[PDB]
Amino acid sequence: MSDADRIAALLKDRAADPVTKFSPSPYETGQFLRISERADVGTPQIDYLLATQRPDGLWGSVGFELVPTLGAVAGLSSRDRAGVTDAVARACEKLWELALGEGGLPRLPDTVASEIIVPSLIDLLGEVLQRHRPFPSPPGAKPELWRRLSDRIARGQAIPETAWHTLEAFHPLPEQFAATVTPAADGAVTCSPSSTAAWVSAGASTRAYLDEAQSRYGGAIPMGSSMPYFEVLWVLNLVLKYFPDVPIPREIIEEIAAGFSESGIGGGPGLPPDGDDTAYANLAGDKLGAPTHPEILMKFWAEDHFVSYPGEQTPSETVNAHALEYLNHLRLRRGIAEYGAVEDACAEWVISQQTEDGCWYDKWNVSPYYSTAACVEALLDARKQDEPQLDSLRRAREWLLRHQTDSGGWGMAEPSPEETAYAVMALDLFASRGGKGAEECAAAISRAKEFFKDESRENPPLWMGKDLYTPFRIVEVTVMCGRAVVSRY
Repeated sequence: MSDADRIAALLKDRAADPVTKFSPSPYETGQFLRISERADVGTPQIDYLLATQRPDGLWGSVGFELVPTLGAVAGLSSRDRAGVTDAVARACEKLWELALGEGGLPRLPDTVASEIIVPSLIDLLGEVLQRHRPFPSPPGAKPELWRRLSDRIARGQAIPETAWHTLEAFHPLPEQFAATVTPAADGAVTCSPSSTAAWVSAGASTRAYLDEAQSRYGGAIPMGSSMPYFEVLWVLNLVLKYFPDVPIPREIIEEIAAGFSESGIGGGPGLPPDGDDTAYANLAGDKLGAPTHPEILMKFWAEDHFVSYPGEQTPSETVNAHALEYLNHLRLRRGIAEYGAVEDACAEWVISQQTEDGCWYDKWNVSPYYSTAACVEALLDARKQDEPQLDSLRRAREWLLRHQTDSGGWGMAEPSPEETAYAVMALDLFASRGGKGAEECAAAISRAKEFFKDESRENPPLWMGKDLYTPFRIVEVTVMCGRAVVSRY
């Protein structure tokens, strides 16, 4: 009974249930509890919020605590039961402990709409827990932007469909604005159960969607939904590198082909086209004999770099990695450097985003292991072999070798199978090129054998929505690719 057979089994089941599998979040559970009215269900969410709370009374991963901790307490302050106020009391006591310290509150992580989620919850939760005192004011927190959209909504003036993702920031939603909103063909308002909730509180497809979302895990609410293209393209683009001779469902091919359009493809329907998924639809298309067009990708190109979204506040480093990979593959296969200009420029740009320590980060996943391994696949096959590129790649690898742990794995903090599979993946590409360092890259991988075959550990949430989450299908495949690399050394 093979992993190969398993991926093939995963691929058949993916084509059966196109329902996206993102891990629950205390923020999304925290907002859903507050908003889905008449208490269709309340206690199931409460139980889940108390078990996942951290000993220090907070919620979330170390350095991404505010948005989830505010989300949960808002939920447990709305409308108590056993240990709820104890939770609410100890959570709030540990929040003023930080807002009253050195530098005050740590800057907002660049998690989706932190800029809005955080001001909104503190106004609402200010009046809730102004007590438990002897104000917060996060550095990246833009109340101005929050209050602006607030009164744009009340005037019945349309809002960017990007904020439709986080309507739960506008708690009492006026009806004349709710009538502007249409949910997707699956019942979701812009990929978020708690935003859909806000819409509803102010219907068949949408109830079925919320039925499933309050049932999958016993009450805990999936952090986001409706993103079958994202989780399809990332799975398929790892099956195509580490599992050739596993047969891909046609029905999955046609599914991508359905969502791909003039302006490209988004993470899912209800999202606009983005450079990441367009620059991965293309690549998988190529690898499978589909007629693919770089002309569409150039539409996500700006001056010096490809953009996740044409309106780019802060740019994304994996988008440029994912796009260059496609451009390298096309030049190597087609035999012409048609985008010679963009390749080099995108290569320059990728290099200038590396930190002094040797790794990259990304807008979309918060572990440098995702971003570094992606930037490294792109750079090894980058056409020029400029000293900037090989010195870049030389520092990247060095970083990779020096951060391995006694367990054999790697991690932005505690080691994990997702981040270990990223390092071992990035090492394999080095070992299989040769030269100085290449044999230390392989030894490093042989050492990962123990980490993987060892315990069934858990997957920390490293991906960035409005809070962090595991995209389970994508992480399911990543770890097995790491193992396939591992079980070649």
